[PDB]
Amino acid sequence: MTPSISKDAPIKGSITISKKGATFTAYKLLDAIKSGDAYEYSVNSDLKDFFNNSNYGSYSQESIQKLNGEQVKEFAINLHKYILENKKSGQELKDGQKNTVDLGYYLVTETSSDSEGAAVASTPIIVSVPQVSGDSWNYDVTINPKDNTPILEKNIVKENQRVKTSSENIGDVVKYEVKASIPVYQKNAQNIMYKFTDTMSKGLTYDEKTGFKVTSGDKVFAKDTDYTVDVKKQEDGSTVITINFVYENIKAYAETGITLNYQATLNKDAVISNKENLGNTNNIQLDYTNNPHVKDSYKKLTDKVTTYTFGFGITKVDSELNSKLLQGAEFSVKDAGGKIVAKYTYDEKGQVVYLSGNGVTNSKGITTFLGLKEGKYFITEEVAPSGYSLLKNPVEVTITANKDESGNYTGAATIEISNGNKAGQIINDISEKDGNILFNVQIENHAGFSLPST
Repeated sequence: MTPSISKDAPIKGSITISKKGATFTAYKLLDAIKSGDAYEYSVNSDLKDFFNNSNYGSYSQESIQKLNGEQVKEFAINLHKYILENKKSGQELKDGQKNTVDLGYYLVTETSSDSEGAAVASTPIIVSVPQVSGDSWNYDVTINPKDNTPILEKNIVKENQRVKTSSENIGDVVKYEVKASIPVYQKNAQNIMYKFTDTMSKGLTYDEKTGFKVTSGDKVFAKDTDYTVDVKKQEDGSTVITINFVYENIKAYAETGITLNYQATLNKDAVISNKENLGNTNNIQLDYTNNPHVKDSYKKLTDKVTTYTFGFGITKVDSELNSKLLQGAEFSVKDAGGKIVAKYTYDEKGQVVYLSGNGVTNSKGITTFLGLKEGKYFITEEVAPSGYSLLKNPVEVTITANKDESGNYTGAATIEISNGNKAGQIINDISEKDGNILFNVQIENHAGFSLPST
């Protein structure tokens, strides 16, 4: 039993819909016409053909009045299929506005290719104007889009925590975890894109053996059936990894989303510095379908983490003459705990090569120890340069990593002698031609001297 129609009722109504950047289209299926104390319906000519059509659910006019919750959604789809299938035009509804429409029965769909934010396209809506509210009619109706908004994050997994930034020794692993939503669409939707693009900077080597573990809550997904993995080495050194999904296989797992577990190893080509820098990055991008019925309608979510490392050179000099540079002196570097680290050094050319033993001082008295995270390290003179005594104690250094208000590494760092060995002293940073920047520990050696005989 419909409510009574006021003598002051307007001839036109309105549809207000709120979704920024989006455009909706209203298709009038029935005109509402007043007779006595009720609204009667007569079909729109243009959409007359939808009625009693085989490949559209073959709906009659007398079938709309009685329809189930789902039978309405089905009806909506069919009607949408017809509109698209026969390239039917409609009225465009602008956002955040009162849209004046004729009284009747509408299908409303999101028809714009793009929209603000991350949300995918709204599902097709069936609305009438006016619509019943208690003992009256509401001629100014509102519709809130039927859509979802996906999220994406990338995190480094360090010590059972999730951080946007970290520090490691070259040769060690950086574990990555990606959390992402699985967007949902209507059922009559095809050619859905769900595709990750991960970019690792040259300092990171993707661990191809471990690979990707693709997971939705408890479900483990299968490579080459649910997704492909595509790894391409770039000319600049970076690695682009594309994980393209068969959306149909993850469709039913939207509740728990997608988790990606994978790792890289920080390599000898890493960014080594003590200034604020971009570091050794991992970028993840997710490209997904926005509106499944408008060609080339896609959106994009991005996130990124970075890993930093540091290093120091040793300038070996004479005790009395700091000007004199000592060659052939050999040094070992141990961390706190006594284990040997910094198994990478600079070439006589400027290339980063493996360091299989002690660091031997240049003809300019220099050796470099690369790929060290912040902490306390012990520099020990293993072999003295020809004609010199041996340092009786290690030169202890402590590297301190700069952090930001949020507690994230910035890539900047400082270093100091932390055991008070006066044989050592922090001098000017070494700037490599490849862009790297090293700390510089100058260490003095005492030359032997013979005493006069009669």
